[PDB]
Amino acid sequence: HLSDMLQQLHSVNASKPSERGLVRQEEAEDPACIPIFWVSKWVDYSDKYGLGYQLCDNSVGVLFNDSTRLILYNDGDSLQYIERDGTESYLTVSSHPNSLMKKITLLKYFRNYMSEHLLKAGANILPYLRTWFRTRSAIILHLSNGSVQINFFQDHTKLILCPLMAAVTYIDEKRDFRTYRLSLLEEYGCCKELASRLRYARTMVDKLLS
Repeated sequence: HLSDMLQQLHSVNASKPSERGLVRQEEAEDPACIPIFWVSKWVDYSDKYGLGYQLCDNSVGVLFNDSTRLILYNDGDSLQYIERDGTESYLTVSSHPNSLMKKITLLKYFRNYMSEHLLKAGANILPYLRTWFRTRSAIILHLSNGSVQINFFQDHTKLILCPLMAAVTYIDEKRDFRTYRLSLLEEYGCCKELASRLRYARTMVDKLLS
């Protein structure tokens, strides 16, 4: 799916969407292609523990430095644990093996920290975190359902990309959002703000693939 997203982005960017005779970005709108999941909060504590995050449904997860994952569902009790070989186990906070006490405790500190301190992205609008990285300008987040999310640090703008729907959602600096079909962006173009971000997205997807 990541390879497909790369080809999709490429086809849009090669068409030079901001250089079209009359760019008609509005023709590519498709509000029904809104993603089901995105990362609404995150904390990178990868020097010690890993990357904690909240999804837009209020679930929380941690990708630990040992490459295991623990996810707490929006119900506040259901847990899913994913080992390094991908093996999944299903337990509850209210009755869980003693062996996960430390990881559940850490997830709890992340959960409390995000709740007390951080703002919910897309609050006006189950996969797990497969990988992520940070550049100087952005954090790149790749979810297990193939979604790729890129949050820009300098202006709080974000892209959520889905190669299965071949769509992109853009959250601008006023937190307005709009979802576009990539094939329609290829046809009708888009303004410089989006075009620029999609060129960067392509470069990040290349990085995810390396």
